[PDB]
Amino acid sequence: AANYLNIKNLLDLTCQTVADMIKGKTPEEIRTTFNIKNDFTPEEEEEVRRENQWAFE
Amino acid sequence: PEEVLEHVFSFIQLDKDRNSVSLVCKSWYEIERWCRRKVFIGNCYAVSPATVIRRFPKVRSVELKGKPHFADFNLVPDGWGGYVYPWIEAMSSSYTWLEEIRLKRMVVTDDCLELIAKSFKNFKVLVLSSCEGFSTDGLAAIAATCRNLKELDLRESDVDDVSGHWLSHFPDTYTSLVSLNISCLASEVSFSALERLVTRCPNLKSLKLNRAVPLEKLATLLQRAPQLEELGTGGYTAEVRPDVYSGLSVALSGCKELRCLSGFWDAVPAYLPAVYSVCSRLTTLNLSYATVQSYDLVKLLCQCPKLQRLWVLDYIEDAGLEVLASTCKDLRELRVFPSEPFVMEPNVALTEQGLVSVSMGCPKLESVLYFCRQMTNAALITIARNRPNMTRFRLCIIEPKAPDYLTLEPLDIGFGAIVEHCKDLRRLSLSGLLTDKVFEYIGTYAKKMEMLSVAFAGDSDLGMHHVLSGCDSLRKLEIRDCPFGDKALLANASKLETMRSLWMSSCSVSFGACKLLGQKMPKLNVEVIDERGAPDSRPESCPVERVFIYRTVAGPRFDMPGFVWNM
Ligand SMILES: O=P(O)(O)O[C@H]1[C@H](OP(=O)(O)O)[C@@H](OP(=O)(O)O)[C@H](OP(=O)(O)O)[C@@H](OP(=O)(O)O)[C@H]1OP(=O)(O)O
Ligand SMILES: CC(C)(C)OC(=O)NCCCCCC[C@H](C(=O)O)c1c[nH]c2ccccc12
Repeated sequence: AANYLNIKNLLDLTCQTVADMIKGKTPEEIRTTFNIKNDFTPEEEEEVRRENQWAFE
Repeated sequence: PEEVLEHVFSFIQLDKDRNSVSLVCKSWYEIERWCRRKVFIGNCYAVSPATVIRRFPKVRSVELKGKPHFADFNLVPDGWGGYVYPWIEAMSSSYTWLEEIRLKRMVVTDDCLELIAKSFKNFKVLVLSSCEGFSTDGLAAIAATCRNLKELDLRESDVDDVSGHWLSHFPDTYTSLVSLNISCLASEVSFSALERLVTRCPNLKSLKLNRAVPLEKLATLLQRAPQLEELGTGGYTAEVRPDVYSGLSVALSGCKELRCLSGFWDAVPAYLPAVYSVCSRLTTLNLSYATVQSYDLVKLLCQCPKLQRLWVLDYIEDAGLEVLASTCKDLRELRVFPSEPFVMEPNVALTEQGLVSVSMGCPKLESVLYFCRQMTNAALITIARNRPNMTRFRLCIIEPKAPDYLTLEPLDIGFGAIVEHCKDLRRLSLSGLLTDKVFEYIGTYAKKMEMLSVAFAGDSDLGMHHVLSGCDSLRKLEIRDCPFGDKALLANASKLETMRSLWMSSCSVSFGACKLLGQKMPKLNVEVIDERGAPDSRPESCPVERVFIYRTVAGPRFDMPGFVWNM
């Protein structure tokens, strides 16, 4: 489901369950099951993880 | 997708998951920082205001903790740190839309509270959990200015008691109060203001009172607040009279939505049974300050079949708990506090048979905190055999280095059983006579453990070494007066980076080893908190008083006082 036309309740229906795809999955598990391609030089993809786990978790 | 993602992300609210999505693509990192509502900062010194304000610029809610836990044991002297001001001041002009600030063990001051008040128009939630350094003047300012305050929660703080006047500054146009927890205030608020306040607050849902609010007046506030979900009483003593008992009783049955009860200071047994219409819908009960003997607690607990949480003094007793065991099949968390600890003298008959009972009896017991004076590996073995689902277990035996009193053996197989059988044990706090052998159990078995607290245990660094070596999930490790030092500590140096903090006080970690570690480990701050004067004024090999290590992306801190050294 896309939409154009704005059926606000149903956005809520898909989003809540796509979101449900994601919760409790690594950035890989997501990126795999989804086919986003990792666009992080592993220097940035590692400064970011250190911030995440050291400061926000 | 795209603005869809914005909508998909709103469904995700765990920090872990938010962090996870931030790491899935540069685009996701970006949509995410933009639409993140809350930040959790477990350690105020692990990152800096500006770094936070600059990732995450649309933040509505901020949670921050300062001092390590053993600050409750008076093991971190005054001035150490924890100042919250830099955060308030940073967010003060970036965080226009800011709604909640929850702080744990921080220094917070009247100009902090002023600034919060003056700068956050939509401000709603203030929880100051074991903070210090403000006064009722600061509270005044918040009352006078925050026109949408929904929660003012002061659990467990040292307030400067300037006076109860502060509560009257809430204007008459103020109605939005949802939660008010003033149990730590000694200052006596004005009963008229307060009553007038409860009445114009239709959404007041949790009200927790100070001692100075005498039992006689309880009834009146309750008839004004019949929607309360939780209540904490005030003083709970009085001349025994039936007008009084009766007004209480009626007032209480008036609140059909109460689930939580506490307070009960100086409680008079005569006046507890009023709480009984309430009893049977009741999920949390806290009788910590009620010094009321066993039979009395047991009359009260008999009619709480729905009870999920119970904190109680130890005045309940073994018989007490044998009752709880048959009675509250739904009990989840049990905390027995000690009734008089500096006396070595069983004044109550609370032993380990209690804990053992409870644990056969409540299939959902998963969290325990328990002070007895005596223990056995037969008890722990049984406790562990019965509660494989246990997730938090703190035990605290009053005599230190006390051994199993039947075998004289120390408690290692004891706690071995716990760690081996509660495969989710996520927090563990130890005591009794204990040798390096327990740590071997811990490091082999405690694989989900995240928090471990230890005092007067262990034989050599071998102990600490199985712990940093074995415990995959370790986040907080904190230790006092054990024979643990340089070796385990440098042997496992990089574990310290997968952990949030390590705290060691009266151990034998030499100043030499502290120094080395700081240099091996630019990114940890290794802090020597020691009050005898500079450490280099003593030979490298002398144990520091305390050292506290923790990872940070901010590098070393700016507000150390004089008795703290960074490395
Ligand atoms: O998640 P943390 O950063 O480790 O915070 C923990 C945690 O609090 P929260 O899970 O609510 O965030 C504990 O909760 P449990 O272990 O009980 O599940 C809480 O324990 P209490 O139940 O006593 O509140 C404990 O408090 P404390 O350490 O004072 O015992 C506190 O530890 P922090 O001091 O690190 O926040
Ligand atoms: C010591 C003074 C200054 C009285 O501070 C307090 O009043 N403190 C309230 C006591 C809180 C009880 C926490 C139990 C604490 C715990 O982590 O649960 C604990 C149990 N066994 C231990 C062994 C070693 C280290 C810690 C523990």
